[PDB]
Amino acid sequence: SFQTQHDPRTRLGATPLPGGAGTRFRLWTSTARTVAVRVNGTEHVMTSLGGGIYELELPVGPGARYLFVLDGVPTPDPYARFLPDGVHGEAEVVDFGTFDWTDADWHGIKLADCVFYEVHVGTFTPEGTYRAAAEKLPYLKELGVTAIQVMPLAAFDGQRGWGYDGAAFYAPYAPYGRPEDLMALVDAAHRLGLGVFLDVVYNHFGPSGNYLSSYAPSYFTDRFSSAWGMGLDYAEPHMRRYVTGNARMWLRDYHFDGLRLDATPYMTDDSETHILTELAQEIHELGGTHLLLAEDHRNLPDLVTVNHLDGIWTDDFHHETRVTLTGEQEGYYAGYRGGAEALAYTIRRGWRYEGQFWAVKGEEHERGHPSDALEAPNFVYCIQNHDQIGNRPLGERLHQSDGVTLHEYRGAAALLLTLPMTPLLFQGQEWAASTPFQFFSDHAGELGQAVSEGRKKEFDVPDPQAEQTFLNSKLNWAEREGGEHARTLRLYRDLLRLRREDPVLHNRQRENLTTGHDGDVLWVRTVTGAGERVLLWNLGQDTRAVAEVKLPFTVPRRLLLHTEGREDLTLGAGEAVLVG
Ligand SMILES: OC[C@H]1O[C@H](O[C@H]2O[C@H](CO)[C@@H](O)[C@H](O)[C@H]2O)[C@H](O)[C@@H](O)[C@@H]1O
Ligand SMILES: OC[C@H]1O[C@H](O[C@H]2O[C@H](CO)[C@@H](O)[C@H](O)[C@H]2O)[C@H](O)[C@@H](O)[C@@H]1O
Ligand SMILES: OC[C@H]1O[C@H](O[C@H]2O[C@H](CO)[C@@H](O)[C@H](O)[C@H]2O)[C@H](O)[C@@H](O)[C@@H]1O
Ligand SMILES: OC[C@H]1O[C@H](O[C@H]2O[C@H](CO)[C@@H](O)[C@H](O)[C@H]2O)[C@H](O)[C@@H](O)[C@@H]1O
Ligand SMILES: OC[C@H]1O[C@H](O[C@H]2O[C@H](CO)[C@@H](O)[C@H](O)[C@H]2O)[C@H](O)[C@@H](O)[C@@H]1O
Ligand SMILES: OC[C@H]1O[C@H](O[C@H]2O[C@H](CO)[C@@H](O)[C@H](O)[C@H]2O)[C@H](O)[C@@H](O)[C@@H]1O
Ligand SMILES: OC[C@H]1O[C@H](O[C@H]2O[C@H](CO)[C@@H](O)[C@H](O)[C@H]2O)[C@H](O)[C@@H](O)[C@@H]1O
Ligand SMILES: OC[C@H]1O[C@H](O)[C@H](O)[C@@H](O)[C@@H]1O
Ligand SMILES: OC[C@H]1O[C@H](O)[C@H](O)[C@@H](O)[C@@H]1O
Ligand SMILES: [Mg+2]
Repeated sequence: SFQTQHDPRTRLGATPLPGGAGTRFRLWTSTARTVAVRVNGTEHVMTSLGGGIYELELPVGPGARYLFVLDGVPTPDPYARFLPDGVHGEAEVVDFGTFDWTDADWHGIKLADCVFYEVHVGTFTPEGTYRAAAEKLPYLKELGVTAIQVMPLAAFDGQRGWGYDGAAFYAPYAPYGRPEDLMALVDAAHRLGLGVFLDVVYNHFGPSGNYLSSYAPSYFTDRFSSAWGMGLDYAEPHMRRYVTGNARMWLRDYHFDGLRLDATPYMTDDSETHILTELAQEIHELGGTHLLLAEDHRNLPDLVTVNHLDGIWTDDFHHETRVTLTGEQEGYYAGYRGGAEALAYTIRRGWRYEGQFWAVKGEEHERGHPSDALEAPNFVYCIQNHDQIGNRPLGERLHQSDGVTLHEYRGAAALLLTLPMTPLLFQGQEWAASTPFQFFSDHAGELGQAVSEGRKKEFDVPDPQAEQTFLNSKLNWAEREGGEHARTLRLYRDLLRLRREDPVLHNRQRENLTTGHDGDVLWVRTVTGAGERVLLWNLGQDTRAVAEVKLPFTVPRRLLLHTEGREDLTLGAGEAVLVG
C-alpha cells in the first residue's frame, strides 16, 4: 500500500508523448512571472496549471534541444535527461523506450554475492568513456569481481572530475558518452553476469550548473548548508521527489542494479518519514531486486533496520588496516591503534566504534552504536577506495605509502577477500597499479582558481585543475602483464576464485566467524557445516611458523593458499595463509 508519488503523466522535464505526438514539457516555479520553453530556438509560452506547475505539449521528438525561459532568462532544465553542451546549455529530449536491451534473463545480484569494483569512467581507460570501459568487462568477469561500482555520472562542469560536483542529476555526463552508450555498458555487463551500481549524491549539488533555485528557492534551505551552497530541503516535497525520481530513473531506465548513496549523514531531514526511508519505498515500488547502500560514518544500524537500506560502507576496517601497515595518525587515523589485536576486534564487532568516545581533535563525541543487528553482508569493507586514495595529498595507493611492502599489500588482500563481509576493490588495486588516483577538477574562472588555492591550503600538491593531474590518474593497463603487477594480479584471481568456490568461505554469518591474535599474528576462523578455514596474517617484521602460533583450537593442516606461494606453513613478514 505504499504508492509512488511519481506518474509519467506529470513528470517534470521533457518526456516523450505516446503515439508519436511529441514531447510534454513541465516545470515547477514558485517565483517566475512569465514562463516559456525554447525548443530548437523557438519560444513557446507555457500553460499555468496552479501550484506553480507549468506545462506544454509540442510535436517535437527525441533529439529536440530545449531550455526554459523564466522572466525572459534562458535557464537550463534541472530535470534534463542529457546536456550535450554541458551544464549551462540546452538539454536534449531523451526516449528510454528505443534502446534494445538484451538483459531479460538478468535478475540482479544479492548483496551477499557482491564483490565490488569501483570504476571512475574518466580514468578507467585512455578514452575515458563508457564504450571503452565496456571492452574491459570480460577482464573483470575473469578477474572474479561481480559488481561494478561506478563513480557519479550526473553532469558537472568541466571536462573531467570525480563526479561529486554533479549538478544535473538526471543527465549523464556528456564527455563519457551519450545515454545509449551508458545503456550499452549496463547491457554488456548484464550479459556477462555482472551487476552495475551507481554512486549518487543526494546531500549536495555542485557549485556550477545547478539552476534549481532559479525555479524555486524553496528547493533549498538556510537552516543548514552544503559544501557548495544552501542545504537540500527535504521538508519540501518537490525536493524529495527530485531525488526519488532520480533514483527511479537510474534503476528503471538505465537498468542499474543498485545505488550507493554518498554522505548519508548529511541528508538532513526531520520529517516523519525520513527521505532515506522514502527512497527505499520508491525504488522498491519498481518491483525488482535493486539494492541501496549508504556511505555513512555514524556506525548506525538503523540505516538497514529502520530505513531499509541493504548495507553500509563502514570505514573502521579500512582505517584499522591502514594504520596497522603505516602507523600514520593524522586526521581520523588518530582514531585507531592498528595491529593484530585491534584488527581482530574490529572484525569481531563489524565496526569498532559502538558508542565509545571518538577522541579525534575537532570531532570529539560518543561515536557509533552496537552492531549486533547487522549481518556480515551489511558491512561493506575495503582496503582502498576513491576517497582513501584521493584524499591524500599525492593520491598514492596503499602499496605506495612509506613503509608498506608488496607482501603486506598482498596479505591485506587475502584478509579482505576471505571475510564474509561485502568487499570492494578500487580500479587497478588488483595489479598494484603504479598510478595515483589524485583529486582533479576543471572548473571555469574564479571558481577554478579557488579550487586550486583551496587544495594548496588544505595541505608540492598536484594542482587539481591541471590536466596533468587527471592524466597522471589514468590506469596503465599494459603494466599488469609484467613483474610484480602480474604477481599481484595472479593472487587476486586466486583469492576471488576461492571466495567463489570454497564451500566454507561461502559463509555469510557472523555467528560462524571468530578472530584473535598471537602477538603480531592475526587469525580469522570460519566454521560451518562444510568445514573449517583459518586465515593467518603475520603483521610482524619477523618470520612466524604456523605451528608455533598459539590458538584456542587445533589449527587446520591443509595449505589452501599462501600469499607468496610458499609450500610450507611459514609466514614471512607481512605474509598470510589460508588453511583448511
Ligand atoms: O544474481 C546473480 C548471481 O549471483 C550469485 O552468483 C554470482 O556471485 C557469486 C558470489 O560472489 C559468484 O561466485 C558467482 O561467480 C556470480 O555469478 C548467485 O550464486 C547466482 O545464483 C546468481 O544468479
Ligand atoms: O544561477 C546562479 C547560479 O546558481 C547555481 O549556483 C548556486 O548554487 C550553487 C550550489 O549548487 C552554489 O555553489 C553557488 O554559490 C550558488 O550561486 C548554479 O550552480 C550556478 O551555475 C549559477 O550561476
Ligand atoms: O539513535 C539512533 C538509534 O539508537 C538505538 O538503536 C541503535 O542502538 C541499539 C542499542 O542501543 C541497537 O539495538 C540498534 O540496532 C541500533 O541501531 C535505538 O535503539 C534506536 O531506537 C535509535 O533510533
Ligand atoms: O613505535 C611507536 C608506536 O608504537 C605503536 O604503534 C605501532 O604499533 C601498532 C600496533 O600496536 C601499529 O598498528 C602501528 O602501525 C605501529 O606504528 C603505538 O601504537 C604508537 O602510539 C607509537 O607511536
Ligand atoms: O571515517 C571517519 C570519518 O568519516 C568521514 O570522513 C570522510 O570519510 C572518508 C574518511 O573516512 C573521507 O576521506 C571523506 O572525505 C569523508 O566523507 C567524516 O567526514 C570524518 O569527520 C570522520 O572522521
Ligand atoms: O548460500 C547462502 C548460504 O550459503 C552457506 O550455507 C549453505 O551451505 C551450508 C553448508 O555449510 C549449510 O549449512 C546451509 O544450510 C546452506 O544455506 C553459508 O554457510 C551461509 O552463511 C549462507 O547464508
Ligand atoms: O581481554 C583481554 C583480551 O582478551 C581477548 O584476547 C585473548 O583471547 C583471544 C582468543 O582466545 C586470543 O586470540 C588472545 O591472544 C588473548 O589475549 C580479546 O580477543 C582481546 O581483544 C582482549 O584484549
Ligand atoms: O543519529 C541518529 C539519528 O539521526 C537522524 O536524526 C535520524 O533521523 C534518526 O532516524 C537517527 O536515529
Ligand atoms: O564536533 C562535532 C562532531 O559531532 C558529530 O556528531 C560528528 O560525528 C562529527 O563529525 C562532528 O565533528
Ligand atoms: Mg605469543
